[PDB]
Amino acid sequence: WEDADFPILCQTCLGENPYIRMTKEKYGKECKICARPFTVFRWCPGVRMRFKKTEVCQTCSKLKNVCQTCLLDLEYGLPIQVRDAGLSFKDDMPKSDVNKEYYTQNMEREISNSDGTRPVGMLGKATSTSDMLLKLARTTPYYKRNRPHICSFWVKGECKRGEECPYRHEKPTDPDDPRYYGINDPVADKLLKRASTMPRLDPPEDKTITTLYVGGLGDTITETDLRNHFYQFGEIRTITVVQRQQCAFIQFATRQAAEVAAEKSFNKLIVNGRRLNVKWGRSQAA
Amino acid sequence: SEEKLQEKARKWQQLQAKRYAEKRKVDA
Amino acid sequence: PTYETMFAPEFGPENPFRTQQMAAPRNMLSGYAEPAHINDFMFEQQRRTFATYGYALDPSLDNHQVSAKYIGSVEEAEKNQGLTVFETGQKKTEKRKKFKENDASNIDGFLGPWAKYVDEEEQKELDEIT
RNA sequence: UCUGGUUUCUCUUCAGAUCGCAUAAAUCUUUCGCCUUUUACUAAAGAUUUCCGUGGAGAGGAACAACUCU
RNA sequence: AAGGUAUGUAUCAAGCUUACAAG
Ligand SMILES: [Mg+2]
Ligand SMILES: [Zn+2]
Ligand SMILES: [Zn+2]
Ligand SMILES: [Zn+2]
Repeated sequence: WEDADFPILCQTCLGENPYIRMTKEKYGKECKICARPFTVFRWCPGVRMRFKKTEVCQTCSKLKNVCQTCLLDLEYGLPIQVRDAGLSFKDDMPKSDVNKEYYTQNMEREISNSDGTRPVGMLGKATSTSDMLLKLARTTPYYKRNRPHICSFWVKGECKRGEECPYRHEKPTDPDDPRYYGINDPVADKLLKRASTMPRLDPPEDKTITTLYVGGLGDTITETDLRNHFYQFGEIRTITVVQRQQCAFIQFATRQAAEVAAEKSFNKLIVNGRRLNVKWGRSQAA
Repeated sequence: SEEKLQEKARKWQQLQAKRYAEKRKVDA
Repeated sequence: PTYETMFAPEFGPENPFRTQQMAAPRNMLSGYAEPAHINDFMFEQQRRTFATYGYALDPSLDNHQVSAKYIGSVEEAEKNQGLTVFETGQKKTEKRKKFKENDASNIDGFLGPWAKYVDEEEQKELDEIT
């Protein structure tokens, strides 16, 4: 039902060689979601690595901007529901065999024949990004994805192959933590990992820290930039732009709005292209 | 500069002895 | 065709509304994929050079407009000073001597190229996992 | 004195010839014959194919190719 | 050879199917 010319393939699946040789079939396996006969491709990423063929069709990759074999985001290198919750919209797709399943895949293929360049509905909200997902977009990826999976007969100690057992050995997997949207087991741990970062301790008082030592102004931040980034928060009581240290001092009347500034700027408020400098002010008449 | 002045000749007349060697212009 | 037409830059603030990946050029949803006609042999040679020794020359057309470096892990290239796999090397080091029986006379003693080499607590955890 | 090549393997189109010194099966269109209906069928004609094979041609080697036709 | 000993449901394994994507 489907031909192709070249696969989607995020960068960690290609392997560390710029010179890889790759083979193709014409109607290979089926897609592991929609049973559609794509063209399976196979290659060797690296010299200690399994072959990692091709898992879903080009259509089921163009739907969710997903790579071709490891099923991660093509823009980030992240799972699917991390992206869809991080963009707060799911781009629904049915679950059963026909019930709207191959119907909607067929029709979304029929209205994807023109472009072949971008995902079908994610294009509008893949622009308003880079705030909540960019903190976890692991560049320089780990190639343990590509290592060959663990053999039996070392698990049973029987492996007569000796050294030339191509798969692996002495990696016993653990039966406590190992589809396409939800629910996936390590993703819950990763969203707990992002919800539970390492901040500064919240000091024992009643919201007196409306001042904060934010600095690293340099030549990027100006006065109206930071006070219009705080005017959407609310009202000041005293601003200054102290340029001996390249810093700015803002407060709020009844702290709460500047409270989310403390949530926005734990080395995190990224405007004008800079990791801003943040440590804690006085609020102590000092 | 010192031995590269003939080591490049080693690599070149090494590589070119396989660039076009085996009658590229085994089948049956 | 003229150089000035295609080399003329684009006026604008570059449109930073997009992400890095969607602003980047493509034809295929993942990078601009285009045909090529490289020599088979030098492709295979520099491929095997990287596959063995972890360095190769880089393939490009318009990255910096000048590109003549090595890639992968850099320092081992100049440790061997840019030799290849099809070269009788400067030294014959860390070789590994096989024992040979190439008479085809003794029976169960002839190992030609099939010669196996001269070199020839976890199970509690494995039984508790299973 | 100089000129200097049969085998065997793969591709490359052309076949007009008893391409085959013999001879399969199918589809279609009609008439038969058995028939209850349908495939299995019958046995003649017409026109089409498939299949088992062949002929002359370009190229690449390798096989004593250096014995020697010339 | 079909044309007759109906078919249509509800629980219970081998046959066949991939030996894959994976913190
Ligand atoms: Mg009837
Ligand atoms: Zn699919
Ligand atoms: Zn992938
Ligand atoms: Zn093993």
